[PDB]
Amino acid sequence: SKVTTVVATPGQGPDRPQEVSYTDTKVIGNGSFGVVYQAKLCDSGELVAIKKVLQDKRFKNRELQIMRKLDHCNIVRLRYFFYSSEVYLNLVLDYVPETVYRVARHYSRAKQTLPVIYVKLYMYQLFRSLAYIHSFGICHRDIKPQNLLLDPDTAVLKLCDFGSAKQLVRGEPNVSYICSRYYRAPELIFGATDYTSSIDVWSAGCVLAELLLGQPIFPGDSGVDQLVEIIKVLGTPTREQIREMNPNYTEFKFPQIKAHPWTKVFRPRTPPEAIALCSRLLEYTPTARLTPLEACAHSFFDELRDPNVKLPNGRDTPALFNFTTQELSSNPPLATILIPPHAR
Amino acid sequence: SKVTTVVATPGQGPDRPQEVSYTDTKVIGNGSFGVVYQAKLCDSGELVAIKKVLQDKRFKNRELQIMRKLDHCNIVRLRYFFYSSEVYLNLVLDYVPETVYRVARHYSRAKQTLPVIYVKLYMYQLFRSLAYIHSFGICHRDIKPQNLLLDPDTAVLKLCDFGSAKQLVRGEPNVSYICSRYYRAPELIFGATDYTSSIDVWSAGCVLAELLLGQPIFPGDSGVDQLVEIIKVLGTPTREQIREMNPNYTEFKFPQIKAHPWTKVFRPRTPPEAIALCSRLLEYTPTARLTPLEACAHSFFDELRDPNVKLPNGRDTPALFNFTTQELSSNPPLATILIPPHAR
Ligand SMILES: Cn1cc(C2=C(c3cccc(NC[C@H](O)CO)c3)C(=O)NC2=O)c2cc(F)ccc21
Ligand SMILES: Cn1cc(C2=C(c3cccc(NC[C@H](O)CO)c3)C(=O)NC2=O)c2cc(F)ccc21
Repeated sequence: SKVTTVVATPGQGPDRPQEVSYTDTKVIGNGSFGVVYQAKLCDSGELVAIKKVLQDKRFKNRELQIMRKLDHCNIVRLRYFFYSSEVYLNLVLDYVPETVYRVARHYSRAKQTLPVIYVKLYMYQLFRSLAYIHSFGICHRDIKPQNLLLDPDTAVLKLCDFGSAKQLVRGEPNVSYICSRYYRAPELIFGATDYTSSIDVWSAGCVLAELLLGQPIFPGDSGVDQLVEIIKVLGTPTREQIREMNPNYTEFKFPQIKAHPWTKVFRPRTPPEAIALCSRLLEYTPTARLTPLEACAHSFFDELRDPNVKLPNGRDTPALFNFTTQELSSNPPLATILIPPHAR
Repeated sequence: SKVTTVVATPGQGPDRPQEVSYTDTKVIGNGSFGVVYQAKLCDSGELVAIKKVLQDKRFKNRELQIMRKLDHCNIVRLRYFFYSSEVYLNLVLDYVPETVYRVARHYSRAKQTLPVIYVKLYMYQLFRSLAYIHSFGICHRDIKPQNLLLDPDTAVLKLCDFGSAKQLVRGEPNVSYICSRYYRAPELIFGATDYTSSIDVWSAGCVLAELLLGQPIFPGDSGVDQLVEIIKVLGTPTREQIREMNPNYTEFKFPQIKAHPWTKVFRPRTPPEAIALCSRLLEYTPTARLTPLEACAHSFFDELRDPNVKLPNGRDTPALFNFTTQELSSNPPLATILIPPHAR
């Protein structure tokens, strides 16, 4: 096995490069996110992911700029970055072996559903990572099961792939063509260019619904099919809601469809608190969607705040309450529900 | 087995309903297109598809309206329609057992590529179906391998699913959110609302490319990823090309990427005329795209006009030259290439 040694800049510290040696280098992925390698750090034995992309001549790397800012337990951390041979930017990242996508698929093909305790744990930790990035005004713009990494032993979840992520500035236009099939907020389907970070929340509501249902709640390979499914559940959007999504669309015909009672969407066993949470995430009107911090404080996650909760393997839960002031900034009073007595 | 008798209106003739008896009714599909049944006509023994959808109170059914107009050998024909019980519209359709989607998939996972004779036959016949519908000004808006039905013995291809099809009128706005992942013209990805029938042609170019490559040419679950793949091949769009796709998008950053020579996109054995055809289908500028009729007259399909061509199973080719005046209207002089000497 090759040992590769690079001079690399720590992700968030002061700009002081270090000689970093790594080995066991194999490709684990190859997509629009570029080539991703897994490797092992010679010093610590810790496994890392290395994401390598070609670095444009003219611009700054947006993903790097965003990742240098972030340090949170539910987001894959940028450990180091370095340049290599045309120039390549390499990001040395936390390695997390599983994904919500693969796990939901194991359960689905075994004709079982993910135990609700995992739904609570994973979704809670997704919402934390969202409260955190949204507090910088960063929108991920591609929340989907594949971007939710999991450790099966600790039940830690980390959000990954910040290749779409962008600081959203009010009044500054954003491309509508972000977000992946199944997970796109209706305003994106309509072509909104003035959407907010609440698209990440819609996407998370779709993930939650998917974990509860055992399949995507709004399937469709085209926006038209996706909208049909959304309307089957939410009912037809009002004139107001449509104009908000896209002002140029008020003229189009829209079948008058009645709302499907949210309880009937899901299986009979489904906790009513899970259903209530979905309904407050999957709202046509962006401002009517819960914030990630309010999602965390939702009663669906009450069980996680019980001092006696344990993982199915017997272990303690992962870190759920180490909220910072930055994390809490959107609504500091929520810290009362959020940080329970035993964790203070 | 149930024998069901309905009073149904013939698809395109005079409005004179007939008693139609069918049997062997089974569900073959269920999606946004509705429930689709296969069944057998008691009189003739012919297998049919029956597409059943809920009919809105307020409007006419647009699909019905379009299907009643069409009669073409490469389009699934509306034989009859009837109402049943709220009220359900039932379309009685040609039944065709296979799809380009399923066939490309058999070859793909056997690590073989579809023989080029089939690529010619299928693509030619797709383009005929498009020349035909476009001559009514009808745009299908969801050309994808799944909507290309095939008879494996006769190598006849029929376009199906007119659920998103629409007569496109200049100056009248159209929803952008049609077309399926992999097959969307960049103008749709950009949210164009003033696109033309030429999106169907982009989509067909993606199908051709897919059949030659063994996999989609522009994969991606988000428009972002799709555009990355499109740009990797076509080079970055010029300012003018962008402005045409969406006027509001001119200010956005766009990495300068060189065009990848079209010859290097495909495997080495790939016929040069197939590549030439692709590059004329997959153009940023909509009016730069070949018309379906011009696509049919392309040299890639020269082999189909050879008096000696046969199907691999020994049979004659299916009907390829019975062009009508309606079909030829976009460009009547093309009939000189299109209808070869032996076929006149
Ligand atoms: C399991 N796994 C973790 C990956 C990790 C990423 C990573 C980096 C960039 C993109 C993606 N995308 C999601 C990936 O495809 C998993 O579904 C993941 C990271 O930052 N840390 C990891 O452990 C990863 C990447 C892949 F390309 C393929 C599988 C991966
Ligand atoms: C093989 N096949 C032909 C189908 C036929 C359709 C039909 C009608 C409506 C939608 C679609 N969609 C494509 C289908 O899903 C096959 O990929 C196909 C038609 O008009 N004639 C047919 O023989 C069909 C429908 C299904 F739902 C599933 C499989 C089908």
